[PDB]
Amino acid sequence: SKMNLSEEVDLEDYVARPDKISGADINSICQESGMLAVRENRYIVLAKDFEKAYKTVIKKDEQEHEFYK
Amino acid sequence: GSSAGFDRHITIFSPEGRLYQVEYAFKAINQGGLTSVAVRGKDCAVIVTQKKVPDKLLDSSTVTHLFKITENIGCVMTGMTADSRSQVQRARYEAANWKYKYGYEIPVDMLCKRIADISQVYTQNAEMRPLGCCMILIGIDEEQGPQVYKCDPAGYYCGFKATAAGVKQTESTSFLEKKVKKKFDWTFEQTVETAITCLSTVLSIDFKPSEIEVGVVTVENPKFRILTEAEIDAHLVALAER
Amino acid sequence: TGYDLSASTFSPDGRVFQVEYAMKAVENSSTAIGIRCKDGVVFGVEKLVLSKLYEEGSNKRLFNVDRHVGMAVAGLLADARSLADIAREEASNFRSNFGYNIPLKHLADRVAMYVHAYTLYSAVRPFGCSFMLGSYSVNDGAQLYMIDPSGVSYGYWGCAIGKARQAAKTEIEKLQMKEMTCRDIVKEVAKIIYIVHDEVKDKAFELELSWVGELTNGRHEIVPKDIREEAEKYAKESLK
Amino acid sequence: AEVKGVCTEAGMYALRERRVHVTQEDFEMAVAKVMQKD
Amino acid sequence: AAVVEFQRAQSLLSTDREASIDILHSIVKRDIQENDEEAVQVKEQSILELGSLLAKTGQAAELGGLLKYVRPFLNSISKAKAARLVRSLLDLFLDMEAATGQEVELCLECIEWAKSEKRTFLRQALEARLVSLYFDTKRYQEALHLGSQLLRELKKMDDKALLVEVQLLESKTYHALSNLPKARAALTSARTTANAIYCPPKLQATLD
Amino acid sequence: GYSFSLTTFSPSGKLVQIEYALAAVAGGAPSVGIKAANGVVLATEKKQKSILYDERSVHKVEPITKHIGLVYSGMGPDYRVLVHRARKLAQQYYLVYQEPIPTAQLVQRVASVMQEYTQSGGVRPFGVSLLICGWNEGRPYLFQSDPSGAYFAWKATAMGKNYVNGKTFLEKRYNEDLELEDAIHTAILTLKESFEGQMTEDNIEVGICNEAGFRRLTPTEVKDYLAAIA
Amino acid sequence: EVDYSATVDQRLPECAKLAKEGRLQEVIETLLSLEKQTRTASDMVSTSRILVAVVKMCYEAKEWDLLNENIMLLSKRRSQLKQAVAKMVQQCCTYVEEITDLPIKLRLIDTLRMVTEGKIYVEIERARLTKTLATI
Repeated sequence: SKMNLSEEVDLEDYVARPDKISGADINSICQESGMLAVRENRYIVLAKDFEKAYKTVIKKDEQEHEFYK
Repeated sequence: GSSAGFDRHITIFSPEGRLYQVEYAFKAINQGGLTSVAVRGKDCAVIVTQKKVPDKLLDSSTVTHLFKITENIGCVMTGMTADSRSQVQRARYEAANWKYKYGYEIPVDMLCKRIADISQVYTQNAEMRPLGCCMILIGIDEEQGPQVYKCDPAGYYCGFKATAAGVKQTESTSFLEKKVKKKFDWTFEQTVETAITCLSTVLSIDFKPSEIEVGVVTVENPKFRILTEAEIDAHLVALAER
Repeated sequence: TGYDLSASTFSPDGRVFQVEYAMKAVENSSTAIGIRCKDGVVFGVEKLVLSKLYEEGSNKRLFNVDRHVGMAVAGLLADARSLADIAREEASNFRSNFGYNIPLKHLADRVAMYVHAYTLYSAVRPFGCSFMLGSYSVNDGAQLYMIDPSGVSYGYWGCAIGKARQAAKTEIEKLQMKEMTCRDIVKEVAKIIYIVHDEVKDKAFELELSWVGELTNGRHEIVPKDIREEAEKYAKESLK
Repeated sequence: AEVKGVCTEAGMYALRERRVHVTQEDFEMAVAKVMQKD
Repeated sequence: AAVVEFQRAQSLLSTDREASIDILHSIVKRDIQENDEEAVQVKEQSILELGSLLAKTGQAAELGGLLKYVRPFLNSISKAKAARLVRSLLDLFLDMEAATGQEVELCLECIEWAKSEKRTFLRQALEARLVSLYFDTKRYQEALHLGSQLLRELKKMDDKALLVEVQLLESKTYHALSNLPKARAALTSARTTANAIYCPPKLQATLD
Repeated sequence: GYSFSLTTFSPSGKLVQIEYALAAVAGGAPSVGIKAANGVVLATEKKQKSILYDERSVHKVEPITKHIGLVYSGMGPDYRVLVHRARKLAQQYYLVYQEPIPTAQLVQRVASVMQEYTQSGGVRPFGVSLLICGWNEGRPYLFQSDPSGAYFAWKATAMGKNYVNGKTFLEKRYNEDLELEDAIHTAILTLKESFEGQMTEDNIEVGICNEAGFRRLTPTEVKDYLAAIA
Repeated sequence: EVDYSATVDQRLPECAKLAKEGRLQEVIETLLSLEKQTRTASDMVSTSRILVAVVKMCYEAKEWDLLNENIMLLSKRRSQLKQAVAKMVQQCCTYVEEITDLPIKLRLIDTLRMVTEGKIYVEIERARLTKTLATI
């Protein structure tokens, strides 16, 4: 709400993910989303910044093999 | 990560229900230091892996993780080289036995399902260790079309539109996941390009036509062929010019 | 720790240490080099004499697994001999079934799978020898394959197995093997073995030389004494 | 202890409505929170 | 065959809504052979797309009459598809706030179909909706009688989320009957049941 | 191979390895089975860690005969070994008696195989539980085969992750008069409580058994059932 | 780096003549190729001249459809230089004032205000175009 988002950003894409993340994680995702916008000399965070920020912040190694289920 | 007895030394359950020996076999896939990428298009399937020849003394024509299991089925092996060859020889035997016993070429789904079945016995019997290798088959089915199947040390197997196994499997999975989300039925050229790009973007190598092996199967020619250095150069030139 | 006492046990890092320990037995043996030149393959073994009581020819590290395939070994000699008969019986069975000399690529792939089969179960131990198989034919051409205790077989232009493998590989790289012939390479194989030999360390070695090429009509044989002594003089002269 | 926690929660519910006397509604709503929710 | 008309109806969506309505109706009135796995898929899809359009045009005779016309059709498609079909069409009519006067009639007809097909879970949702229709039509006495039967059935199966809605309807029905003691008692039960589960934000707002 | 049993009795009189095999079952994806009046439903959470997986390539609800179906919760590879054994056992029954194998007979034959790996030499127990559903003599059948080899006849049960809560959910939502379609609705609801994310037609697998036999519902069919949930 | 400079000084006048002769769709492809070499070379001044060049050709030739398509296209190129796009938009907003045809001016304004959305380096321009759009 404090960030200049674009209307193309759908926050439900990252909310619905099954990653068990904290508020600091969510703050980091949004924080890095504006990091990419700042890097590209932008002031509006598009969906691609959020997609890259989410992937970088989570960086969850699989740590679970599929044959267990 | 609790332990009780020999649950770390033989394929028996841990207190929390884990086969550590089978898990340790997965880490053996990364021992070779190579990453394999398989991408399935609308009418083709491509397996691409990096080839490393540390010294000019080694015959580069013999360093191949791409194996022609059948005339119409080919695989890319990642992990321990010795264990990989054993699976390939076994896969060739089962493919030949299927043709003899049943009269038609073995489906790709059934080929690894037997290999996954063979590798599962190693995960139940404690006298042998699981093979520290991962097998990715590609082949054109009569009806289902292009197929890509990974074949893990634990006997797990699944169909894949785009899979990868090796050191950079998780980083290459994310790249392929992003591309398939775009929902484009790639042509043969795009599928090779996205296969080469996936290995290139994750490893950051900017491949020469001597550091990657590309094997393709197409609907028009349902035969497994190893791309020549000249043929790989054509895709590398095309990728660079865009 | 218990993670290295069986070949059927993986380390938590996914490494079979029993196989790796068998690799160390090869690295404790004397150096054997093999160079694939334009028209054949030449084998050279630094054969130390452990005592003057051994006759000239004892502990032959150069075998003839077929009439067209040689074998240079390093590591446990008993395991090296056992793998020699496995190669001999593999080559014999190939001729008795398909009717032609066994391709070296298939011979290497067949013996390596036998080597690999001893790296999976606790009921057997990995073979403590690494060996090179070299062959020449008019159709297939000069081929040189090296098989390690793990069961890994790669083709080579020049290979070294033993404790001075790293030192010998640097010397092999200086060669233009793809253009020179067996006659020019036997002198080079002699020179490389003499360079990597350590006189202050274990000394009194014997130069064992063998080759297969178009000059032997695709037949593996010991280099004749006249050529072997000529290469020895050249190798000794190269040390100044 | 769960029975006791229901009582202390029933008193809380009266406070949420700024009441002084705990009603039967509060005890029932405390029962649902203590048992079913937790 | 009929699939082309579906795209033509889809193409006419950008045009007047009633213009596309004729295309979807013709498929709906189109008779079908024994199975026609392609046609029944289009016919069911057209009936769902036609009713969705009517939710904007507001034609009771075409929306209410659609449900009454297609009862023979529901014996051809799979039971899950038919149940989804009744739920979708019936929900659209009642989300349309136009009080045509027959809402309690075809909703009761739907419940009779639910009882015939032994779709219990479908019947409970319609009954809970029928109670709301009764309250909105001022059939207070009938609303309580239907709700009382529903309360016992939902209590046995521990369907608390649906239970809270029925108790609120009973609470609102008593309040409209100017019975504060019984409206508060029904509201008390709804609040207690809601406290036992997680309330979706719509249900919490209705309770509050 | 090893000729000594890897499963032994603890001092407290427990087959500790069997309990650890059951711990793997509790870590598998949830599996729910409901025996309605006119049939049995088998449902499971077939959720992949990425879209790159082909959902239809491998099925968790696999037919054994024209009237018997399997769903598991536990280790994927071990389930396929039991699927092949169940199909082989079903055939061996069929050649001798020229009659489809009864559901209770296959479970007993399959559970005997599971018991062997808890006593045989050099092998570990199967880390899966099998929910066997069938139709014989005009009556629906639902069985569960634990890793130990014990088979239980269930009116409605849940296995895998969050199975304890799913079992209690069924106690308050199952009646013997329930119909097959309501069983599918109750089965998907049972999966929903343990489910994380959203349930599409591809991330769950539903299989039903009736007088017509056992068939695995196509993703299109599961979509219609799923729409009734919401 | 590998600064092109006089390389574009040889093409640009030659491309200017061919545009007047009538060949525009072919030369923009030629300049698109030349832009790609410069953009990859990270030649700020040369790439700026090309982007400013192409919009001039589509303006003087009254190719309103091609001008708007080019403005969108050359702004969306991979790793486009931010200063070069600034010069293109600064030169393009000059054409906004000159144009008196309202529907044509509005489409160029909508196109230009879309390629300048959310970007700091062209935030002054998008403001002035927003002011220009409001007055219209």
